[PDB]
Amino acid sequence: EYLSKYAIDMTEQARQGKLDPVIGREEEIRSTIRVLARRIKSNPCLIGEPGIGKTAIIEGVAQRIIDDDVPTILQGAKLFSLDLAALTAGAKYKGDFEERFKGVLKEIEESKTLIVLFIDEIHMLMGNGKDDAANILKPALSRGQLKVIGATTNNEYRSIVEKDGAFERRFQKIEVAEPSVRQTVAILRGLQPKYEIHHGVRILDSALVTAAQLAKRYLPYRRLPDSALDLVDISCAGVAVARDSKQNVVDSDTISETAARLTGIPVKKLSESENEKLIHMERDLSSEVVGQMDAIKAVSNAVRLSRSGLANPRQPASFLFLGLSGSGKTELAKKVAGFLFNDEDMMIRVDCSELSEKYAVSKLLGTTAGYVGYDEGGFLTNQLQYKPYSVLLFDEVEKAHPDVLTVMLQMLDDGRITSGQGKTIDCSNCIVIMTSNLGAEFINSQQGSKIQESTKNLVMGAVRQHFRPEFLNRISSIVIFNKLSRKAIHKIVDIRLKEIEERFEQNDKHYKLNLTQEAKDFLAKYGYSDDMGARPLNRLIQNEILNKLALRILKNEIKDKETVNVVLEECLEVLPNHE
Amino acid sequence: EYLSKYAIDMTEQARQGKLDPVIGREEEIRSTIRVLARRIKSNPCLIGEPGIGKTAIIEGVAQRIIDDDVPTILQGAKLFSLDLAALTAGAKYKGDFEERFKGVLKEIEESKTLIVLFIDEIHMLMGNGKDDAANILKPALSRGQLKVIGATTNNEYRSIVEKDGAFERRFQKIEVAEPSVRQTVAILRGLQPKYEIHHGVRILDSALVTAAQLAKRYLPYRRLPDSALDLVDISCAGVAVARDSKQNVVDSDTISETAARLTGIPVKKLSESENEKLIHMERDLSSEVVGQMDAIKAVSNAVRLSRSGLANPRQPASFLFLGLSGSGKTELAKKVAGFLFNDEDMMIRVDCSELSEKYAVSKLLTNQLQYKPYSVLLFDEVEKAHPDVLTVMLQMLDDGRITSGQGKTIDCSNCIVIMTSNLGAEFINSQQGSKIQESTKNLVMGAVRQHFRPEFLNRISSIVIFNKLSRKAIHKIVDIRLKEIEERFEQNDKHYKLNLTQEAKDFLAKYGYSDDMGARPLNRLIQNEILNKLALRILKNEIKDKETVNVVLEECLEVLPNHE
Amino acid sequence: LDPVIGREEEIRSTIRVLARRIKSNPCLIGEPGIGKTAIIEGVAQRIIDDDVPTILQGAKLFSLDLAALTAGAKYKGDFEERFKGVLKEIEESKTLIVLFIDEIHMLMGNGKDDAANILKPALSRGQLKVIGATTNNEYRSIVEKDGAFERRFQKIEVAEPSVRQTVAILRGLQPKYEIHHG
Ligand SMILES: Nc1ncnc2c1ncn2[C@@H]1O[C@H](COP(=O)(O)OP(=O)(O)OP(O)(O)=S)[C@@H](O)[C@H]1O
Ligand SMILES: Nc1ncnc2c1ncn2[C@@H]1O[C@H](COP(=O)(O)OP(=O)(O)OP(O)(O)=S)[C@@H](O)[C@H]1O
Ligand SMILES: Nc1ncnc2c1ncn2[C@@H]1O[C@H](COP(=O)(O)OP(=O)(O)OP(O)(O)=S)[C@@H](O)[C@H]1O
Ligand SMILES: Nc1ncnc2c1ncn2[C@@H]1O[C@H](COP(=O)(O)OP(=O)(O)OP(O)(O)=S)[C@@H](O)[C@H]1O
Ligand SMILES: Nc1ncnc2c1ncn2[C@@H]1O[C@H](COP(=O)(O)OP(=O)(O)OP(O)(O)=S)[C@@H](O)[C@H]1O
Repeated sequence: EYLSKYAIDMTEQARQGKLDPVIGREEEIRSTIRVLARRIKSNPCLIGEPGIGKTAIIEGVAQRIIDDDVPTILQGAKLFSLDLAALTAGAKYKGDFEERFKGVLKEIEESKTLIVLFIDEIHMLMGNGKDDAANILKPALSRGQLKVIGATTNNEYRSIVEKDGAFERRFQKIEVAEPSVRQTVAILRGLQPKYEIHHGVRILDSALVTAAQLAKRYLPYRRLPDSALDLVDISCAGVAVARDSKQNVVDSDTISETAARLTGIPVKKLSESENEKLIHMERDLSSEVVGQMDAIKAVSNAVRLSRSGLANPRQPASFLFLGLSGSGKTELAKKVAGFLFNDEDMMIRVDCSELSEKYAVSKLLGTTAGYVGYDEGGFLTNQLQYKPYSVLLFDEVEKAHPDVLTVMLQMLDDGRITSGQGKTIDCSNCIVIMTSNLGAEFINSQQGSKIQESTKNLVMGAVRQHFRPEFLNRISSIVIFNKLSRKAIHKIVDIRLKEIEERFEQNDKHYKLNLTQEAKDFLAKYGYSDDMGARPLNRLIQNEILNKLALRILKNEIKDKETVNVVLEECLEVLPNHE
Repeated sequence: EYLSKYAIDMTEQARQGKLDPVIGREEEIRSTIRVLARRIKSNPCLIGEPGIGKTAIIEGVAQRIIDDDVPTILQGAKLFSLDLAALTAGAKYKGDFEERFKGVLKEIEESKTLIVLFIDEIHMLMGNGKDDAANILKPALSRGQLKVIGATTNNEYRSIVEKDGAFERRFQKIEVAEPSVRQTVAILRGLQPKYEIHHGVRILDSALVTAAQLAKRYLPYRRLPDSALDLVDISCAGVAVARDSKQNVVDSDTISETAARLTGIPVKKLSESENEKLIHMERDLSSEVVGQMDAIKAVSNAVRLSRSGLANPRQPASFLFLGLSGSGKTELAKKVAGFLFNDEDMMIRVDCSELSEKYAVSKLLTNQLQYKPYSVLLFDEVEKAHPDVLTVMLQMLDDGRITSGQGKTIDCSNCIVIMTSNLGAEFINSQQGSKIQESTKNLVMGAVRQHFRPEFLNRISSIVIFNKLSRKAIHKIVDIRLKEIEERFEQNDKHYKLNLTQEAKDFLAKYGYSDDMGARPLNRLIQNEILNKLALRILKNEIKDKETVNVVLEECLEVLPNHE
Repeated sequence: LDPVIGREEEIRSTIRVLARRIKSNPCLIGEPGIGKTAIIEGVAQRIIDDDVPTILQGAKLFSLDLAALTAGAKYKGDFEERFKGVLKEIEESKTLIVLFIDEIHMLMGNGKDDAANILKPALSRGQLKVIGATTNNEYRSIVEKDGAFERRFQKIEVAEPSVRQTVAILRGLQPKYEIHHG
């Protein structure tokens, strides 16, 4: 009775009502059955990603058996899901595994009606060229009943075929696609009463919907039927636990809180409508960055067109970050990544100074099958492949060899980008920011904080002259970045100093600073320039403040409630008297 | 009732007050409960690293069961731990624990309230495998029975799911955090009277505090619930032992001395001079490696910021050193280990220049960090390292989180990481005077960025560029090498003096020190004109001991009266 | 037994571990040829010299053979009859008896099974304190083969002595060589 130890009797579970209802797989079920109905090599295989409901297909078939919706020869069939891990774990000895596996094969061959197996990843039986995978579902499989329903990740299917041949002759492919968000919801709806019964809760129909939507957007590593169900089952658990600790599985709140825990994203104010309207990109970016904030509005306009659904779905929003050096080029770009995609980590930096004709494109997209390195994607596709909500920020684009720019422009128009290995990535949901300081030299004329037309058309003039015009025509907008007012520097300094307080995670220590005018002016004066940005402010704080503090901490000259010493250079004051 | 011998009613033990309160750990416990409440992937597993506090979590769970702070679906459930030891210890012959084990599960499955089992050693599924790889969990779970709370460390968990994907459908990966030292102290305070009773030694509250501080400082790869408690139990044993030999209290410094003697490293002997030398690290180092004032400054600042707790907390002192050969790139790395941990050996070599992921994964991810947790890691030619190496380095740079073994994290933010590259040599070799000059240094960063993404450059505490090792430095270096040569003489008879030491120095700097090889030529010239000639005079029995060296032009060894 | 030289702390710590409650059961772990047996020999001498804490003052230390099991399996289960005999006797009444196991990896048996009750119920209760020792590499083998031993035994890494310390050792043993060799 080896099947009683190594396999799950799916048929009896079906009979007992222990299997989930199956939604959206009728044809996969029919196909699985169709193959099983065959006389010879009746061995279908469910090929596709883990988490897409492949078990559901099997469970579906098991139910068909129970309800007698099965072809004659299969009506009396019993299904067993064979656990290959259980069979091999702890095997050690020469023929330990071999005996167990043969054991279940014999039980199948030995009279007890038709038994069909479900294999927990058929590719695991590749072996070291068979040999070690012996007779494990080999030739008997082709004729002597022993019908097997296999399953595998498609990539591994390919490997078992290429490294075996006979396997291909023995199995029939059935490909299984991942459900769409809507279909996912249909699945969730079919299963809704099972969750309500198990948890003892009420599930809003809309909860099922928002779970599926969040599943796609924030937990992409999982398949939709996997993720959405986890969101539902977890929220329901959440409600049951919290409720009972001292039933409304709310579509907004319980789904969001669960997602927050699973995604590492606070349950923010960022409802889709706020994001679509970008109300807060203006408000938050206005707070996060300084200078002429109307540049934000220009960006927001492009974004809203894509958010409205009116934009061509294949044309990612993009703009040219054209302007003054020192203006927080990457600060803004990171902050818009921050707000727009709800994470600064979405930013990808691409260095376009490193782009000679001979290799430029391959450096960004990766070299091809054969040449030095297969680290496909270099800078672009190897990040885009994981972060579809990323931002591509390109430094010094004006120096890029034109072929790169051509690839980039194609990446914007019907914006599917393919790596050097032929891996299509697709940039449709990405925001692209090309950047250039080409015109910074005109802005540097210092004609007030706001760029006047008298320089604006020199800044953009140079760009229009420099790039062949389609460069600009294929970009949603060109946004011009203005000069900081002295007050802008003061705000940056205040922000940075606050960052230092946070730097001190060990918040037993912090600054009071004092000299909030004199030290602030020392610092701000040293950083108030178009060719500086905060680079010197950062350096002064790292050195004149923190390295000097380290000396004072080490000498017990400073303990906490820390203050600054300015002679105008800068160091910190002694608080405890050399203790 | 096999369970009367093999199932421990953790719930009842909590009811009777047999289990300890646990530091606010409840937040994680609530996630355990939520998982048990689930329909799908209903078996949580407590996953972490030694000192995880796994049992403590379970004890907390048991207390919640007593409070019945659970969902209706889990309500009234009892938590029973399995006596895996007795079940298998009594396995006189094949089939004995197998039937007892299954017996217990079958009894657990019926009548005696809903039961969730706690299964420590969950990796046993891959050990007591074969039939048991299923019997232990699967058939029961296939009936909706036997919900369990499993537990193990990251190494095991990963191997379980890698070997058996069933666990990704049957279990939830409940990661467990290291507690705050404040929580650790709370643990220690709760245990304080137990320790007093155990040893007859009172523990000073500030001793409980320092144990947490010390443990985190010297054992980055062990969690506080293990290591801080060891410091207290060791120190208490220490005091008891001292008293057994000849108030009976553990002081903070008792524990400090324990840590020092326990590890051989004076973890808390932060004498004023420990901090003052840091103030003077740039000064002291300039006599250990010569000059290179800008490089030793970069190091000193990073170390001073790390030691003082000012460096971004997620940034171990860490450097990428650029320079020409003979610059002292290696020597500084060693002198930093010398200076900071009182031993130049407090470093770990990694052959980055020879890495490829297929093997780098085992060649790098090893146990050296378990023996020298404060070391200066020496990664040679990281520039040509496989991206896998570099990727793990990003994990390392982010608070020392080096992945090791089967998934064990080091967290050595108290270690120093030194990486080397010659990438910047492209412009360092401009040799524009002495100190790296304007333009050259910018070009160097341009060179650095050829292989070092912002991913590294904005995590490393400093990219450090060595200067042309100048003639001024050479005069001081010569003094060091001449000293070294005497030190080198393991055979005591080879004792010498340098006549005209200054002229020897002149020759070493003048006909030795190539501008392009740093101090290399000093080592070579001494050998070329001094040691070579000595070897002959030694073999010719001209020189025995207290020999001296002269200078002509051509170094001139003296000749002693015939060898004695 | 040669008069252990220089291992002052190692002995103190070995004993302190016996004095500890948590993982109160030390093993000397390290490179082969550094004196780990010498340290335990040192413990025996220190007990004899009455330079030890009262908890092991007058204690008796024994080195247990393979023969505890390898006396002969003739009679399946005799391995346990003998090992249990010994474990009981060691715990049995006669002041503190301390067990020395040289190359503790032998206790692993052929992958558990044969290991039977070797120190299983003993370690489980903090009884029969054992001072063990093994090659660092074997230590790692034990951690994988048994696991429980790592959770019960205290790991004490023992370092190689310096050249100067080595000279002190040689000096201390010098008369044994001079006498033996003439
Ligand atoms: N279409 C569906 N009908 C019924 N149940 C579903 C459906 N999709 C998902 N589920 C449930 O959600 C899970 C999806 O799991 P699957 O993708 O079948 O797991 P799997 O097929 O074993 O892949 P792995 O390798 O075990 S993740 C199942 O365990 C079902 O409980
Ligand atoms: N307009 C701004 N808003 C917010 N922060 C700014 C702004 N301008 C400069 N900064 C600061 O300057 C730093 C960001 O500089 P980056 O954008 O990387 O460099 P840059 O300012 O674009 O020009 P370069 O080429 O580095 S001089 C951050 O530390 C910001 O705090
Ligand atoms: N946070 C805590 N609060 C109260 N008691 C604790 C706490 N942490 C640990 N303890 C006590 O110390 C022990 C916890 O040890 P375990 O969790 O079994 O060891 P561990 O943390 O699992 O290390 P591993 O992984 O088994 S080597 C228990 O005996 C608890 O009573
Ligand atoms: N600043 C210095 N002070 C004293 N000795 C030095 C100094 N710089 C170099 N040396 C000598 O240079 C020798 C070896 O130099 P290293 O620093 O190893 O060469 P390097 O610069 O590290 O090049 P790599 O990449 O490590 S071969 C040492 O053994 C010292 O004798
Ligand atoms: N510190 C010491 N004092 C006295 N004798 C020592 C010392 N260190 C080593 N020895 C002698 O040198 C040998 C080292 O023996 P051991 O301690 O067994 O070696 P080990 O470290 O046990 O490696 P194994 O496992 O026994 S091969 C012994 O024969 C000791 O007599």
